[PDB]
Amino acid sequence: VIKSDMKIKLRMEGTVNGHKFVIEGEGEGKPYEGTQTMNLKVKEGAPLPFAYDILTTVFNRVFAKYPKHIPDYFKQSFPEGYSWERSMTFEDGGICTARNDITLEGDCFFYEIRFDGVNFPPNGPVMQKKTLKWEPSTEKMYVRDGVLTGDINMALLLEGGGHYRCDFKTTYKAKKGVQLPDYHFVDHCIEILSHDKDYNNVKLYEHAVAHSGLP
Amino acid sequence: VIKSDMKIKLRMEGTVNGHKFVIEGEGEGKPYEGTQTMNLKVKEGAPLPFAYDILTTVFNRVFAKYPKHIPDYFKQSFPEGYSWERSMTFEDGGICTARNDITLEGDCFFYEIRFDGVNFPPNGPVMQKKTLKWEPSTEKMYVRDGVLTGDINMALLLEGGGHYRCDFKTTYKAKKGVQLPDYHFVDHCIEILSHDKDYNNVKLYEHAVAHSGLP
Amino acid sequence: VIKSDMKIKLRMEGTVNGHKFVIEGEGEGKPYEGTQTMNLKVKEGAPLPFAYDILTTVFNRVFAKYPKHIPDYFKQSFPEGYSWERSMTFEDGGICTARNDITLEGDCFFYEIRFDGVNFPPNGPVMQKKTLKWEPSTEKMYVRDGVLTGDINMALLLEGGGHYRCDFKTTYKAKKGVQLPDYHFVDHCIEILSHDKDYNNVKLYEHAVAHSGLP
Amino acid sequence: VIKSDMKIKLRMEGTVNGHKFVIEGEGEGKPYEGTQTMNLKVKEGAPLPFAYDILTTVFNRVFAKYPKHIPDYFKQSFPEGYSWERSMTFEDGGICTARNDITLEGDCFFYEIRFDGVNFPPNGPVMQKKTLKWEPSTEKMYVRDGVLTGDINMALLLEGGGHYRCDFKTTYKAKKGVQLPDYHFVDHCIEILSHDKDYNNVKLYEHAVAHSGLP
Ligand SMILES: [Mg+2]
Ligand SMILES: [Mg+2]
Ligand SMILES: [Mg+2]
Ligand SMILES: [Mg+2]
Ligand SMILES: [Mg+2]
Ligand SMILES: [Mg+2]
Ligand SMILES: [Mg+2]
Ligand SMILES: [Mg+2]
Repeated sequence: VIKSDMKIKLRMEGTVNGHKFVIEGEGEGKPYEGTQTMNLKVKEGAPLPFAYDILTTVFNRVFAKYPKHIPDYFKQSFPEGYSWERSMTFEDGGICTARNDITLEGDCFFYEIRFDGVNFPPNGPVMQKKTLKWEPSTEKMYVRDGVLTGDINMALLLEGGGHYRCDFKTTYKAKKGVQLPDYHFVDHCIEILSHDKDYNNVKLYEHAVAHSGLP
Repeated sequence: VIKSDMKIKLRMEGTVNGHKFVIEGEGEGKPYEGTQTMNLKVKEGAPLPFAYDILTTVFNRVFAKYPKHIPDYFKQSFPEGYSWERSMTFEDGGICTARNDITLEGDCFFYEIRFDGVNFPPNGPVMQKKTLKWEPSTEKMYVRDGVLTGDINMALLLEGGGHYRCDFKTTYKAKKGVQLPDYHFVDHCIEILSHDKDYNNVKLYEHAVAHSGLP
Repeated sequence: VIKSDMKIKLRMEGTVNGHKFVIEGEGEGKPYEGTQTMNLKVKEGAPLPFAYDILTTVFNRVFAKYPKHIPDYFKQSFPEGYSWERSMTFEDGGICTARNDITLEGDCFFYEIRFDGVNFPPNGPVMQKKTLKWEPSTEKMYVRDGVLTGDINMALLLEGGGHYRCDFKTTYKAKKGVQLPDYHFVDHCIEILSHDKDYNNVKLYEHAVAHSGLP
Repeated sequence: VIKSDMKIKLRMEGTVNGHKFVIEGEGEGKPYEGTQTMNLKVKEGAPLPFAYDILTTVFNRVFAKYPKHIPDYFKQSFPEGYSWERSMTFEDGGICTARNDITLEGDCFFYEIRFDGVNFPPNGPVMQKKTLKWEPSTEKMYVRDGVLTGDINMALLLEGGGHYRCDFKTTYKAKKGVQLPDYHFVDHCIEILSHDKDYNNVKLYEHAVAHSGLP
């Protein structure tokens, strides 16, 4: 079902500040190593007039290395799979909502994604494309109403220094009964490995590892 | 351009808790009296599995009575028109994003609307359809970055008593240069006048009046 | 008990950005007209290194004109009286907490107030004393857990234009059983009538009127 | 200056839900190991009518193990020292503000602490003393306006299961010039080791370690 090497295909449809776009992706990862890489292409709405980094964490917690002592909500959910929904609340009032419905056929995951962003200041770092990268982060995972919730204090590093803060809340919903984990953490690191001038073509990497804190 | 009687046509496409839907509407209003009525029909995704009230304030501040001493951002923007974007932050973590692009042809306004909702608790009043109505409200309007922003403390009255709080932030963007108003308020009252069992058919009314506070 | 003319005495002890202070006040108001005036004097910590306006709304909803159709939580609570607690959440991360225990002896109200402010940016309008006034506002009043809660979208007008947003949540607790009101509003307007150079001496006025919205 | 073994003395004055109290503490820690233990005694306001856990993280990032590659803001600030201010924003609307002014004499740290809590629901876990412990956490540390800010997604584990979420923002201010760190993390774990029936006497432990994320 979930093998050492898996492929990924995705389509994202979205609107940010009223600008409509479609992004398609293909990639590969190692679910048990917690690593993955994706090649993304803008199919409609090029050139994007906003910072590409707001999209990157929307482009699957299957790709997270879970130790034996923490139930793995995500890997347990397949073959049936799971979906997630997310809000991204930025410190200057920008708010994004996103969702991913993740299905599995053979060795390929398919992602149906929707992304919407509103209320970004026109002179802020998102609409002025002044972001460099997301910093690494630690997601706090806990069960609430029988499903799994993840909260994250995120930060974008900005051109010229300084950070731009965003708070993530993701709800994750398994499509079958699975053993629920106790409170735990997932450390993440996401990076754009390469892109062309207007980010019409982007190569993206993530590494993620689950853990129980200090210790 | 904006006459004493105007017609309204709209299409809303949206997703709430992963449930996809399309709603079309036709209505009429009196821009200078600040009143309007709309007939809405669910075209795809019936029956809606969530509280219809979360949608109602997305179904145009042209329909607000502005006194002579407050510049009317909305009426001034036509014929070119305006668009708005909104976030709706509910007290139990549910978040909606919405947008409306408002165009005018002859005596008919046309609304292109997108609505997305995420992170609603499955036993909350929205997914359990336990809301009765929005209470009246007062929107705080102020200019920020050369465009108009409206903040609102909203509340849904619940079955069995009690309120469910939501905070609105709307940004309004004119498609041409207009005279900007000083800080002011818009009082609103929105009501569902009638509906059928699953809200496949709904008649909706709003009254709105701008003012400068106490006095 | 609560007469057409009432006197007010107060002492505020507080800390903002680590700066300790004491302010004493004496004033008078007309509870049934919804108006009041106060003379305030800094007794310790002069000169205050922050914008005086953050304090003003802490210096009693007895002074609000309630119409016959809305139960008056505040006037009903006396002679025993009531206390309130408030949070003030500013858009740049500054947060204040405040409380007032309001007692009545004869024709004089006595206020025991505590005020604490934290996390104000050193180059923000509060620590740079760049605020001009609070705009008028409308408080949303509703019952939650058998006591009364008030939420307010507030805004300070800034030197050189622009607004600085703050969100108030106040809980009001009667010291005896009183008839609880349905959802309603209180319009407010607060103004500094005069002050000396470092605001060691300030004369302050408020007008407040309760109402049920549109209508 | 900061030695392998240091002593700690503190006094906290505070008010929660209008209840006034004083807590004094004495303890010891190992700054370079990131560990510390404290004995706390209620001196005024016993028995506390609220969950003791809301106080525990207010009872000094000197006690955090910093690796060689991350500048240590806290240890660098002495002998002059530093102060911090914090807001604690709970998911049910409860808000606390706190501050600590940390001075050093010989081998003993002295803490002057103020704590204020407001707007806790009377049937919530704080006023009903239904909390068991804080979960471990990871603080996100970043420089903003030349001083250090820490944000934390915190959670209290509740009696009968479930979590109660709180968001911390702490600002840390050195009393002299120090080398500023790049974005980093501090993992924490705080535990009550023992207490008597009404928590008049409490023994508290914390372990904290700084790091740069994944890796
Ligand atoms: Mg936008
Ligand atoms: Mg969020
Ligand atoms: Mg939902
Ligand atoms: Mg909002
Ligand atoms: Mg401060
Ligand atoms: Mg607040
Ligand atoms: Mg309280
Ligand atoms: Mg906070």
